[PDB]
Amino acid sequence: FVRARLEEGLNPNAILVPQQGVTRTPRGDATVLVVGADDKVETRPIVASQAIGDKWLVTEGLKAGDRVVISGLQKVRPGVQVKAQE
Amino acid sequence: GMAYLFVRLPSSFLPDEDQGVFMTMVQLPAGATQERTQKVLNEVTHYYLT
Repeated sequence: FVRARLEEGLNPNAILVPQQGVTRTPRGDATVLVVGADDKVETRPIVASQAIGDKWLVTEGLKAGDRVVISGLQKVRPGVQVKAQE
Repeated sequence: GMAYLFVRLPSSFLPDEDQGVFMTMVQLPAGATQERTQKVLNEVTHYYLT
């Protein structure tokens, strides 16, 4: 029985966070490190949606234009100032 | 004053020697794959090589 990829809902708007930048907290809770204009890292809890590609679709908690703080998990403890790179 | 310097004197284990080599350790964040780490190395390497 051949592999059948069957097209589906084709989500109109998907929050796709590189599964790099996706760090759950608390237990099983996606914590995105996206740093706002203050450039003081603030990890904003969310729930990554089903895993896809290398990234997480996340149904909630994040918005468009959010700069994901993805790497730098050492130089960034929460609240610290940060200079973005994308 | 003999007793004066004996105490002011910071003590060590042993003199460290430059041995012709050393090591640099690489740890990434959690859940991170080797490719991530790997890129770090050529960065590491490229520092050394260059």
